[PDB]
Amino acid sequence: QTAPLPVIFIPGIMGTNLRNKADKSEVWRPPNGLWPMDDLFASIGALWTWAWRGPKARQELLKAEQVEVDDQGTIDVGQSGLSEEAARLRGWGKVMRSAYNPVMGLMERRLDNIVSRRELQAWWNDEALSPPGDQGEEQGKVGPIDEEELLRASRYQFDVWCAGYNWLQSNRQSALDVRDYIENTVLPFYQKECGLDPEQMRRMKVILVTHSMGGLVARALTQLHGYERVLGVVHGVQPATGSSTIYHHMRCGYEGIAQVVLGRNAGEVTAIVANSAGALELAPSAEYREGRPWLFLCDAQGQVLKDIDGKPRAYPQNQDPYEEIYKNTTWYGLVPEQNSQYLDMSDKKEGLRVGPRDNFEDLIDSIANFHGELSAAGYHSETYAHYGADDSRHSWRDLIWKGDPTPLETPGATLNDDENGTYNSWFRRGLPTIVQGPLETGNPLDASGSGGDETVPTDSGQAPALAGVKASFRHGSKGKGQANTKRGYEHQESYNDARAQWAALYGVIKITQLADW
Amino acid sequence: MDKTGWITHCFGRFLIDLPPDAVINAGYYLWGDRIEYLDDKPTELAARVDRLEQEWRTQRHKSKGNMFLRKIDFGNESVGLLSWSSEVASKTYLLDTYVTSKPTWHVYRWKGKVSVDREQHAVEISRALARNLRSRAPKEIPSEPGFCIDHAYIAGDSFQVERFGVGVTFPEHPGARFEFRSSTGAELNSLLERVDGFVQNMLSTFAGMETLRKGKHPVGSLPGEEYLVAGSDKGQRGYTFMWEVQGKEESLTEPNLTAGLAVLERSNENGKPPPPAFKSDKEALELWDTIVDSIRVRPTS
Ligand SMILES: [Ca+2]
Repeated sequence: QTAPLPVIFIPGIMGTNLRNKADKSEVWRPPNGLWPMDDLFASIGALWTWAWRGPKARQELLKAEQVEVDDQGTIDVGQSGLSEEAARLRGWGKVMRSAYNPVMGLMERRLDNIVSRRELQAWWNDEALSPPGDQGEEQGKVGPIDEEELLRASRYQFDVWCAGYNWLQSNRQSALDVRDYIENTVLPFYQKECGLDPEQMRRMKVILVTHSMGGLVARALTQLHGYERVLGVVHGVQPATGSSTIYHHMRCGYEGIAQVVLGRNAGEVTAIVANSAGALELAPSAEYREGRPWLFLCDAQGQVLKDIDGKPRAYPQNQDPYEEIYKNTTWYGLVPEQNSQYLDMSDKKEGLRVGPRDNFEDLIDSIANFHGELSAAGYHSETYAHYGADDSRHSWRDLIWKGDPTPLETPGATLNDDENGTYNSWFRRGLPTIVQGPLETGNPLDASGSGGDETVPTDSGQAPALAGVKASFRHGSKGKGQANTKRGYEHQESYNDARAQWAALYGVIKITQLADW
Repeated sequence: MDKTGWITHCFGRFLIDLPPDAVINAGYYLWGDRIEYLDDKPTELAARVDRLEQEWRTQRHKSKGNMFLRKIDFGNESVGLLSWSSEVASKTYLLDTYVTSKPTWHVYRWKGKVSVDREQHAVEISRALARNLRSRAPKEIPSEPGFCIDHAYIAGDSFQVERFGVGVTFPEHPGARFEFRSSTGAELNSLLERVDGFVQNMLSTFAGMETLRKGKHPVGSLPGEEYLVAGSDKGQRGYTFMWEVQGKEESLTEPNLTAGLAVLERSNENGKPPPPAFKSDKEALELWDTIVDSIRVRPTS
């Protein structure tokens, strides 16, 4: 030694602090929701970055091309053994503290303490040795960690670096930014610190550990470019094929329980999300749910309605959510006509250089192309994935409009919803209303994809397993194993659950067996 | 407050005074896209533009062929590179415009998306920009109407969508940041009505939170309102001071205007409570009032 082996943590949805690129003021520093109002300074952060920003201001300030990562957030070094200054250099102040600092510090201390004085240290000597099946592993290929493997792993010095990224921009571009971070910040630290010559540098490898949409960033990085620098990948709660929740949020606002939000009604969320490639890329792909519908128009009895051709109003009907839902401007579309006003609030359409709908449709075509490339390119060959699959977290998995669409669909349709989930008003009743699933009468093929982790339906969480990744841990009620009996974890806080932590450390140990030395 | 040595700055249509040691970062945006000041000398600019055109010419749309569409001459030595906005775009271009001030040369990049069916209109805007971009010394206050940016101003008083944001730190007040923004168009709601719920939530939840001030704060003919809060936890004090003029539609001199001063959580230095941003709430309010009360539309002819 030294034989450094950097662990690069890539955060997820809305997970990285942002500042305005020109003026450097803070524009994003989560959490910004009504939950959890449990910390005074946290609430100041939300007031300053979000609460006092008007709708037009928010649309201007949360603009992908006009923001950049802000590494000056608060840091909880916990039991990592790092000074705040060191953790700051490692970028830990780039990301939501409660969601990510604990797991980064845990991995740091655990990986810095595998073997001492020819004994396995705490946790590694018992908990780590669990049969993967006990932890909900479903592929059945990988085996338990053994003493050899830990001794081998202990020969390396692991350090956790935090690859925060501009989540508003396309994950395609964020992959490039993460590459630059590794090649231009992380590795040069070791070049200087360890006095490494260029060959030694070239031989260095890193391990990615991702949360949520950070997994799409990672796949873009390793699968759409030649980036052999990455030895292996751990994914936690990746929405591999997207999430129907984006439809709920764009049509209804985020729910009051959400820690991180982009608005409390349709117009607020739509104003930001519909202009952001990174945000829109969370939308379900054509392959989501194996091409089956997720958006259901049902009657008062919960039965799926019939369209003009007598076919079920269950969308997508022909495996094209982009045209059938996302660009559809009718009442059930992602951005119905009533919500066009939110696409660009800067001025009346007339004097603008770009039409709001022109921009939006091109952005949808862009995500369709990115989705398609990612699907074809698959997953790193050494991928260890874990996800929350629990039927006690409905996760908007079935997006259901329940009610009578008739009055909405007569020629010259003008009816508007309340931007919070219903067309019912003082003036009209029995009309379509978004209601919690699951669907009354389900497709038997849909059984395995129900529930989720609140944000990622199991449909999407289990996609990596279906695509044949090396290891996949199905956590929660829909999985198995004696160490997997607790209720499945929630998305935002997943890395604070013992199972997510176990699966991450397990992945790192297994991937490390591939390291040369 | 003693404003000895304070500097009057031009931002967009407005003036504001800041302490001489203030560290200032500014951005300016036209029709929603940043107009970026470049350090380029003329030969460097030429090479920059040619370099980009040739890069674009190597790139391929997924179905429409060359990603590069055309180089446009906007007159007044200003040029634009027009490309597809992505490799699958069909309705929008990227128009990357380079423009110089006169008569003193300074270079700017102003890049953004343009609709295919709005191309001629976009061209006229860039033509007009190149006619109107006037140089000024860094602290020169123009008496002619126009929108001030780095080293220049966009002359005229015809309506256009325009915005700035300026961020300021103060050596003497570690942890503090002031920001000043203007944006054409009325904000959709008003400041006090907007934030009160959240603030009342903060006050109710945290005994360490307090409201220092809430109400009207006109500055000359600017009908501003403000909401000022502060709080203590972990042995440090935070602040969030908020000021806004809602704005009027299609108005260059009555746009939405905000001013804000924050002290967010900072850390202990080696296990010691972070160094205070201000000596007292009174000191913070003094700085706040002094800056905000200096905000005014730039007098012009
Ligand atoms: Ca370490």
